[PDB]
Amino acid sequence: PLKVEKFATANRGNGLRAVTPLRPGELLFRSDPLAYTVCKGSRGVVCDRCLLGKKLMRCSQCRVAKYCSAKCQKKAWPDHKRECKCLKSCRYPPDSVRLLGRVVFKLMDGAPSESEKLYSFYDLESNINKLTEDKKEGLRQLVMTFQHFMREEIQDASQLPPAFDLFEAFAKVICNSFTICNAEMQEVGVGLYPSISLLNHSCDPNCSIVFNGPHLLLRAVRDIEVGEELTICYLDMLMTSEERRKQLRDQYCFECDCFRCQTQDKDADMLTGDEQVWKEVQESLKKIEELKAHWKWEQVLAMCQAIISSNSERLPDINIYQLKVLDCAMDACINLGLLEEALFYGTRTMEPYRIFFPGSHPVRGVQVMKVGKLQLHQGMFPQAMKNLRLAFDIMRVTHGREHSLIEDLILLLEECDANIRAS
Ligand SMILES: NCc1ccc(S(=O)(=O)N2CCC(NC(=O)c3cc(C4CC4)on3)CC2)cc1
Ligand SMILES: C[S@@+](CC[C@H](N)C(=O)[O-])C[C@H]1O[C@@H](n2cnc3c(N)ncnc32)[C@H](O)[C@@H]1O
Ligand SMILES: [Mg+2]
Ligand SMILES: [Mg+2]
Ligand SMILES: [Zn+2]
Ligand SMILES: [Zn+2]
Ligand SMILES: [Zn+2]
Repeated sequence: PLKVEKFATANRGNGLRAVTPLRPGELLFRSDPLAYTVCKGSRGVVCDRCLLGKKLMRCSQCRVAKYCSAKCQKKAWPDHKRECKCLKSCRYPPDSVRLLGRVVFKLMDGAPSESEKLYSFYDLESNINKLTEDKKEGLRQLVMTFQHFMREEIQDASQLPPAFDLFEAFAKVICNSFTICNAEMQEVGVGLYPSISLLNHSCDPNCSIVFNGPHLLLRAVRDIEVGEELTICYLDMLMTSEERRKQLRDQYCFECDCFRCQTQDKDADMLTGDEQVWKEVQESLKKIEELKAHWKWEQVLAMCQAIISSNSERLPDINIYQLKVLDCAMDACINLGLLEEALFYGTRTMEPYRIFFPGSHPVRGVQVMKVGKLQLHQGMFPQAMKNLRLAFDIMRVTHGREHSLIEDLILLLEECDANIRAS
């Protein structure tokens, strides 16, 4: 019996609303993707199928798809078989083109997907009548890129779903793509989850999604009344209202009416410090984030240290650009085994994260868990326990028992508690 239902909103198209009262942490829907792929930077770093990092085995035919195990390579074959001949034949396509290829193959060759239970690819919003000419030109180039990439497998409309229009399909992709994140909150893939696509956006949402490999869990993060619309935040929380406005216009074709956008909620705190410094850090973050997307941790760390410990002027840790640098440095340190330095950066992020991730947000839950884990392994048992319990309080809501990371957290809590009891 579903706790959610599709409905027609007054001014935001279709949406999802609660059928029953919902409490924080309640699992509302779970879904595998209709189609998904690894993102360009994680290609060859994580398994194409399960999206875990490993030391990967490549598909011998295309040598593009890479896998953690024979199980994953073999299980991925039915959904990889047709794209394999295309990847071989061609130059690597934009993620959206690889994704749409997988959409087409799934719709043509696969049984009806549970991911389409509430809403299908065919139903998705295209926003075509809101696209500006520059966006239409970009979509036309994507169409032509798809036609080139897919030519070994799709030569005519007979090989697309009935009356499938590639321009419209890419228009849907742009406003319906989910960024799949691994357990550590590294972006690793992109997917379409058409039932989940019913959720409209809020900058202060009542639900949240989290990924466990390709699998998506939708949970309430506030109390929700019968009939109330369910929302998620499509965006990183570490964004000003101007940045949100740009992304919601450019990618989603809407103007956000939430209270936060009307009042520039938190913008001024997010932009504290000297503007010339944070403008330079924001510019450096383009390169830092590009390096991070490719798992280049040593280079990430070097760039971050040059900011965090700059000889030149510095930023407060609440400035969002400084905060993003701290977080990249922490993750680089964790992945590099520099656990004392990781804890220094991670600890600094804790109060800004408390402010910018109000309520229960999976990114804060994960960050607090990382900090608690670092403290636990440094023997700081009471401090680790407070953070691990805080992470559990958040992650019971945002992740829940169905997400494997919660089991890892429970292990840390038991280890930490055992230490405290032996002290
Ligand atoms: N610095 C890395 C980072 C990792 C994780 C997050 S997150 O967990 O907060 N989060 C991921 C999911 C994303 N949302 C989507 O991709 C998305 C797409 C849509 C609908 C289909 C348009 O709804 N959510 C919104 C940000 C933020 C930054
Ligand atoms: C993932 S879909 C959400 C479901 C969509 N309303 C539909 O009818 O299919 C994203 C699109 O929904 C609309 N949208 C989402 N959140 C909105 C909001 N807060 N205000 C207005 N439109 C919104 C925009 O058209 C956006 O591109
Ligand atoms: Mg429509
Ligand atoms: Mg419309
Ligand atoms: Zn795998
Ligand atoms: Zn292959
Ligand atoms: Zn808003």
